[PDB]
This record gives sequence, C-alpha cells and structure tokens, in this order.
Amino acid sequence: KTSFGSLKDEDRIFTNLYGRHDWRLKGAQSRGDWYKTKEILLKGPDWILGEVKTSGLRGRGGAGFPTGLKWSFMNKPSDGRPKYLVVNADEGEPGTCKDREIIRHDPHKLVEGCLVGGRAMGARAAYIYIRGEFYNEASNLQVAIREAYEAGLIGKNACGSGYDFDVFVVRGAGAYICGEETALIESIEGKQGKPRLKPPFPADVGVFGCPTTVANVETVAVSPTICRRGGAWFASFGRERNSGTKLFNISGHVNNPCTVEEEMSVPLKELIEKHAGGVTGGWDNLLAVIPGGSSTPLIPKSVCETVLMDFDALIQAQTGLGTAAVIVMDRSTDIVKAIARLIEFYKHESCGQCTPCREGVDWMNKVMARFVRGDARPAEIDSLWEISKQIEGHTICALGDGAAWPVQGLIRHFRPELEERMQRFAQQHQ
Amino acid sequence: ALFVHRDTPKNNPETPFDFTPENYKRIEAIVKNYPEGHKAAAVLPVLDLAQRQNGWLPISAMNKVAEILQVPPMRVYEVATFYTMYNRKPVGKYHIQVCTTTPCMLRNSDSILEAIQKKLGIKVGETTPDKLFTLIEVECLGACVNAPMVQINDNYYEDLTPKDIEEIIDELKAGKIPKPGPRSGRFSCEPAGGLTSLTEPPKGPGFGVQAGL
Amino acid sequence: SNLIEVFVDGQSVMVEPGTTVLQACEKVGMQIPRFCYHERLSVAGNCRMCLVEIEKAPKVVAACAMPVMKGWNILTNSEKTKKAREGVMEFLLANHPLDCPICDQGGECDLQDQSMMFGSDRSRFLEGKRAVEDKNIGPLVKTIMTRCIQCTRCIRFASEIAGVDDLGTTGRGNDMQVGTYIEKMFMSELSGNIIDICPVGALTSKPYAFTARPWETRKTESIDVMDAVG
Amino acid sequence: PFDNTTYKNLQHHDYSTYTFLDLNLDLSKFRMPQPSSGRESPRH
Ligand SMILES: NC(=O)C1=CN([C@@H]2O[C@H](COP(=O)(O)OP(=O)(O)OC[C@H]3O[C@@H](n4cnc5c(N)ncnc54)[C@H](O)[C@@H]3O)[C@@H](O)[C@H]2O)C=CC1
Ligand SMILES: Cc1cc2nc3c(=O)[nH]c(=O)nc-3n(C[C@H](O)[C@H](O)[C@H](O)COP(=O)(O)O)c2cc1C
Ligand code: SF4
Ligand code: SF4
Ligand code: SF4
Ligand code: FES
Ligand code: FES
Ligand SMILES: [K+]
Repeated sequence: KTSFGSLKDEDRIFTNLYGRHDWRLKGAQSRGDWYKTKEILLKGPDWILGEVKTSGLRGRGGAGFPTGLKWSFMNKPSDGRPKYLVVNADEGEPGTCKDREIIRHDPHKLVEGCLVGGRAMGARAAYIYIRGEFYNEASNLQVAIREAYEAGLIGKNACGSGYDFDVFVVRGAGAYICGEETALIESIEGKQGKPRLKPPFPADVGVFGCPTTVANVETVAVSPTICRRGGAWFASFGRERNSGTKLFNISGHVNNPCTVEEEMSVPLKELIEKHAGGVTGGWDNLLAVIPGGSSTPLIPKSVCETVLMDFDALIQAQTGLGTAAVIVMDRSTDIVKAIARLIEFYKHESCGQCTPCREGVDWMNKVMARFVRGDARPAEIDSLWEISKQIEGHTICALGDGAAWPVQGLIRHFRPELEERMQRFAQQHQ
Repeated sequence: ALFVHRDTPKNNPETPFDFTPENYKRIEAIVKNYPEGHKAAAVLPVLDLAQRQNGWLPISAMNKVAEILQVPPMRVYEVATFYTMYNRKPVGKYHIQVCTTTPCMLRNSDSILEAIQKKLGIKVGETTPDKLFTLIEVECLGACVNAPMVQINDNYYEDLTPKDIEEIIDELKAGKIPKPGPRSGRFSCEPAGGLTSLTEPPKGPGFGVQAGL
Repeated sequence: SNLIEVFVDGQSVMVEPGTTVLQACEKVGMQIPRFCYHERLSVAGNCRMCLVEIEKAPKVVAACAMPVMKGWNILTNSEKTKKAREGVMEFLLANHPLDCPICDQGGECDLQDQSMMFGSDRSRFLEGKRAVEDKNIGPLVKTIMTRCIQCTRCIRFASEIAGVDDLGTTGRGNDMQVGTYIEKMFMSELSGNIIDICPVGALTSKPYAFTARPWETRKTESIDVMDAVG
Repeated sequence: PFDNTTYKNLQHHDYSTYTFLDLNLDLSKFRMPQPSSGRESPRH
C-alpha cells in the first residue's frame, strides 16, 4: 500500500473521542472496553510484549522510541524492590490536547491500558500524573477508577486473574518541565521537578529508586486494542516503522480547529483541507505550519504541499513529528513575534538546573525581543544561530533542544524577513 | 514576583493556621496512598490541600506541612516556590488566568485580555478593590483547539469572544456559577462544520478479537 | 580481578567497575575542568563544564557522572570538547557581574583560572545582566548572591556533611536563587567551610574581607591546637 | 435511542473544590498494603 489517509470509522481505536456517548463503565463496556482482559492477563507478559512489539508501535509522547523495546528492558527478575508503571498525563506542550480528551472521555480505556501494561512488566501499581490545571479530568478519572474498583476489574484479584494491581492519581502543580519523565519521577517523590541524568535509566532506578517505566497516555490506551485485535492489524496502517493511528490537534489560523484521529502516514495538505476545513483565506493564504508543537521547527508553504506526517518523512524534512500538534500561521501573522512568544514560553518554563538552558534561553528571549522590535544587526543573526548550537546536546533534558529548534528553523527559513525588519528599523529611526 | 520572604504582620510564622479534622482524614488518606519510608511525596498534594483551606499560602501552612510529614521546612519552601499554581500572596476569590501562548495568540487572546482589563479596571497581576477578581497571564493550559480560552478557579471557559467573557464576568459578579464549557456551538472538540469523523455507531464487544485469545 | 580497559587520548588504563570518566582521566593524569563536581560531595552534574567526547559517538557526555564501559576512548583535547567548554563558559559568564576588582576571590578564583585556560577571549553578550537580592546568613559568611553561578555545593554540603538541611534553591529559571527563603542564620560547626567550596566570590569570609590578596600571602603548613583532633 | 447530538460529559459541572480528595479518601479503603523500605525516613 502506498496511499494513506481517509481512515474508516471501524478501525478507529478511540471511539467516543468527542464525548457523545457515555464515558462511565457501562457506556465503555458496550464499546469494547474490558472485554476478555483476563485472557490477556493469563497469557501473560511475554505474549503481551510480543504483541506490542509486533505492531511496531512507537512512543506517542514525542520521541518515537519503540514501545516494545522500552517495555522490554524493564522485564527482568526482581531484586527485592517493587516495579512501577507511571503514565505521563502532563501535555504542557502548546498545541497538544489529545490526551485531555482521552482522559476526560475514555478513562476506562486508560485504566485497561494501565492494567495490560503493568501485566507486561510485572508492575506492582500504576501512578497517573495528571496535570494540575486538569481538575475535572482528574475527578473524571478518579470516578472511573472507583467504578472499576467496585466491579473487581482492578485491585484485589484484578479481573479474575490472581494479579495484584493498583492505580493512583497524582495531581500536578502547573509545571511544563514536570512533563519530562525523570522530572516527573522526581516530582512524584515530593521534590522539585528537576530532571535526572540518564544513566541510570528509569528501568533500573526510577520512582523511589524502584524499577519504573514512564509511558504516554496515547501509547498506553491503545495497548489493549493492540493485544486484542492483533499486532498485524495495527501494523497494516502507515509505512514501515510508521505503523498505527495518530491523534492530530489542528489549530491556529484554521477554519475549524479540532482533534481527530487519522492514519499514521496521512499527508498534511489532505488533513488540513479535509478535517480542519481549510486555512483561513484559502490554501494560498498559508505562511507556515508547525507540525508537532513548540518543540518541533516550523516549515513553510513550499514544503507543506508534498509532505507526509509520519516520523521518517518529517525527520527527512529537517523537522520532527513531535506530538503531532498542527499550528497553522497564515500571511496575516508576524512569524518573529510568534517565535519570540515561543521562546518566552520556554524561558517561563525552565527548571534552571543546568547552565546552558538557564542562561541561553533567556539570552535567546532578549535577542528575539530585540529582533521583534528590530533593534539589531544582521551580523547578530548568525551569532544567535551559534547560541542555539551551544545549547543543543549540552543540556540534561531535551528542553534545550526543544528551545533551540524553533530559532534555527525560523532563521533558516526566514532570514530575509528578519533582515528586512532590521534594515527597515535602521533606515527609519536612524 | 519575589522569591524571598520578608516578615510582615499579615504574613508571619505566628499566623494562625490549622487543618480541619476532615482535612486531617484526607491528609491521612494522601499519606497512605504512598509507600512507607517515602512520606515526603505527600508534600505535593497536602500543601495544595492547604491552599484549598485558604486560597493562598502564608508561611504557616508550609511549617505545618513540614511538621506533620517530618521534612525540613526548606524543602516545603522549595516546593512552594518551584511551582506556579501555589499562591504565596492573598489572591481574590475568582482567580482569572488567560493563556497567551502562540496557538492561543493566533486566535486573538489579547482581545479577551483587553476586554477583561477594560471591564474590571485593573491590569495584569492586579487585584480588584473588593477582592473579587485577580487577573494574571499564564502559559498554555492544554485546550489549544478551543482557543482562545481562560481558566477561572478550577473551571475552563473556552472558545470565547469579548462578549462571552463580559457575560461571564457579569455572571460571576451576580454570584451564579457559569457552565465550564466552550461558548460556541460545539461541545468539546468537534469541528464547527459538522462531525467529519466518528459518525458511525460503535461496533461493540466481540469485534475484531483474534483467535487464540 | 574486575578491572576493565579504557582509553584516554589513546592511552590504555585499568579501571574498576562503576568508575566515572573524570576519575579515569585523573588516573591517567588529565584533570577535566569542573565546577559543581566535588570528590567528597554527591554527584550533581548541573554545570555541564565536564562535557568530554567519547569517540564514535554523536554526543558529549558529562565526565563527572558518566560511568565508563569497556572499549571507550576518551578524547579530552579534541575540537568539539573545547567548543562545548567555550560555549558553556560563555553562558556562565553571560550574567556574571563585573566585580573582579572588588572581589576577595580575585587571584584564587576558579572561574577566572579556567576562563584563562579553556574559555574564550571576548564576550558577545550585548544585553543586560541580572541582579540577585543579597542575603544574610550570619556574621561569619558574607553573602553576595549576584556572583553565584548556582553550582549547588551549598545544598550538598549543608545536607550531607553539616546535616543542617537549611539551604536550598527558590525559583525556576534565570531567577532561581540559592538561599534560605527566610532570615535564618546558618550557624553550625562547619559553617565556614562553604567559603572553602564556593568556586566564585559569592560566599566570602567576613573577618577576612577586604584585607589581603592571595598572591601576596605566604603559606605556612602548621597544626591546629584548638581541640584534640589535631 | 442512539443519540449522537448530546454531550454526555455533564457531571463535571457539579464538582466542588474537595471532590478529588474525597474521591481519593473513599477509594483508599480498597487499596493494597504499601511496601516498606525498612525505615521510617531516609534521614532515619
Ligand atoms: N508530548 C509532549 O508533551 C512533549 C513532547 N516532546 C518531545 O519529546 C521528545 C523529548 O523527550 P525525551 O524523553 O527526552 O526523548 P528520548 O531521548 O529521551 O527518549 C525516549 C524514551 O526512551 C527511553 N530510552 C532511550 N534510550 C534508552 C536506553 N538506551 N535504555 C532505556 N531507555 C531508553 C528514555 O528513558 C525515554 O523514556 C522530543 O521528540 C520532543 O519533541 C517535547 C516536549 C513536550
Ligand atoms: C521538556 C519536556 C517535556 C515533556 N512533556 C511530556 C508530556 O507532557 N507528556 C508526554 O507524554 N511526554 C513528555 N515528554 C517526553 C518524555 O520525555 C517521554 O517521551 C514520555 O514521558 C514517554 O514517552 P514514550 O511515549 O516514548 O513512552 C517531555 C519531554 C521533555 C524534554
Ligand atoms: S535544559 Fe533547562 S529545563 Fe532541562 S534540565 Fe537543563 S535547566 Fe532544567
Ligand atoms: S567570583 Fe571570580 S569572576 Fe566573579 S567577580 Fe569574583 S574574581 Fe571575578
Ligand atoms: S554560593 Fe557558591 S557554593 Fe553556593 S551554590 Fe552558589 S556558587 Fe555554589
Ligand atoms: S495555546 Fe492556549 S490552551 Fe494551549
Ligand atoms: S562537573 Fe560535571 S556537569 Fe558540572
Ligand atoms: K569562595
């Protein structure tokens, strides 16, 4: 198969995404949730790991690491310490709101995914680190957790299989840096949300020093569907190493901003034209598209015509897939102002532990503010580029790369715009 | 935005603070949610619980939380200063937060901002004279397809225009509680031009289950 | 014997398991520059000065925290190692105040010495620096937090050696301040030793302040008689 | 009757400020005994 997109409603995993049906236990049980879970629990961790590594499912958090291998390093015999699965439900990234709808509208899918994942690695309990601002979603998840506890699906003798598993909900306190897995692990333990250094990986030393696997909501909620329908069913979509379905949040300067599931290798132009209703002012009014939120660099209209929205066709397009969050800017937008706002967001969300981010993100914010005001010279611009090259790869966590990438993308794609802005400032005020 | 504390008669270590007995039971449940030997994790929820006692954190809840969990108070100070959702100053009853990140900036969140500023007669980070509102500016809050959006207390008011946020402010001043939802025609996340996807009824259990399971 | 083979600049050497890159380079004889690392404190790794390059690998690793494995060749004098050092120290000196003539650390400052050794020769910073509000922690240690580089030797010393647990970091980002958050005196048995382990002139000795300079003082090795420890 | 036009997530209009903590307190009677590290505190 070579033509992707136009996903049929039968193959969509996330039914009741829009909340038109019941989100509680009885509504979810009539859609396919909690069905033959005890058979999977009896088949066990080797079968679950094989079925999730046959599908080719990667990490939907934004790094794209293979889920089978990542859940496979944790499978090892015990050394006296318990094992834990932790679900990253933070989404501090701008443009991304898919897991909010997953938690609010399909919480039992998340709980069943937690149970299947904890069976895969032999985890003792599950910790769900929801965002601090998401009070209603946390309460909905707690209601669904109590409803599953009442029916005997989890807790004592989970689903009639003899396995012990628990689920906990830990609210955040409004931090983007807590979305990072090691910083999330530290913030669970009651400390400041500052990321650790790998090694040690969380599979060896994680939360409370126990073995730990941190997985996204989107890659956890699809695990029972993978283990039930089959790995080849999930692998039948998309390209090779690009298998499955993906949730896209299209927003910005579009007619109908929305969250919609789609085939993993759908073209960007087809997705924008079909689901979002088109760019404001037509397709010819396009200026720039950010494919995966503020971490991923922007791409102009010249590349957006013939691009595919998977991992490989976007890393080859000098950008990244990220969280698959589409931000659309048309011709009536100041790109430098948008990038300056993104850098201001990155400097307002920075843990300040390690030196290069702590100094260089503020430096980039000041330089970008001077760029927006135009009070700068062209010779500074490449210097700003070098500043990004002194941040990427020299930081503890990947917020430094996620802050250096938009500046590099904006410079590389719109150096003439910046040069025109500063020369207009020079010829006007001087 | 000062990260150091100066002793004032309003905010002193001798400020009266103590949890209610029902909050003591809730704190005990929070502590029992965590493994033994790692009680310090309970610093994160319980301190937030203290905020729900007052709406803000004087330096008497931090010392009390440090005392009931056997942790030094400087760790509680670190926790209260690292995160932005803990109020170390007395905020108003209705704390309004406006998201001005780029997916919300493209859909004119600054229009909402100047409408609120014109209506309430205050600026960003300023409290109303009757202590009913407090307007600040925050980063992204994870509802970017519903841009522009604001958050009041723990409720989300999304997809607003200036008229809707004016109506929300007049409803808050009257004492009623508005519905925490988008003010447009759509409900949660569907496109405004009709449901493009998920129009089929759900298949139900037993569909697509492979053999040998 | 569990000693494994590693290479520093092509030179083979034996190491124990669990050895960091910094200790292996010291065993060969190379002193990797460091700011937050201390041989008697826990490994923090929040300054990124010790970023050394392992060959056949597309990333620099923190030598103060990375455990070595077999077959590793460590390049302590390559090009990208020096580029990483220069970028990290340019970031470090971006917000540092111009306080060198009025500093007691001048002439024995670690930042000055490795700025001359591994740093660049000019500053491209054309913005405004920050200014941290000062603190009081007693009549022994003079505090000027404008010069602190947030190395967190304060916290590790007060938490692992002195056992006070009264020093910490309040803030998030460029405005994070190392202090006590209240008017609290850091009074302890070993409360002066932070002046020994501050790489900058942020914590100085108040009785010694503005009196002498390190290059004109003669050092005589002697024995303390104040107690029976010797 | 299959209704595809009414938003079914209507419970969250009734949530108070103590809903999450009360739900946790009510759920706390169904939980496993937590494992112990053999000490009260890391500073013990
Ligand atoms: N989803 C969101 O809200 C956001 C997503 N992102 C995206 O996330 C990515 C950055 O996140 P990272 O976790 O730093 O990415 P990646 O470097 O770390 O690693 C992904 C996962 O693989 C694991 N892993 C990698 N090598 C391993 C090994 N040898 N052994 C065991 N485990 C190993 C890591 O522990 C981690 O859990 C970027 O792609 C960025 O665009 C960025 C910001 C927000
Ligand atoms: C600054 C930063 C913030 C992150 N925030 C999130 C997040 O909010 N949600 C998420 O799933 N992953 C986030 N990640 C990615 C995680 O490091 C990691 O990929 C995730 O916890 C699990 O990814 P997986 O799906 O491959 O298992 C963030 C990474 C960084 C560097
Ligand atoms: S890159 Fe920034 S946010 Fe990440 S560990 Fe370093 S200082 Fe913290
Ligand atoms: S600490 Fe060092 S670099 Fe800083 S002012 Fe003093 S002598 Fe100069
Ligand atoms: S005052 Fe000195 S020792 Fe303390 S954290 Fe700052 S640089 Fe390190
Ligand atoms: S950009 Fe405003 S909610 Fe995300
Ligand atoms: S000495 Fe290794 S990062 Fe500071
Ligand atoms: K010193």
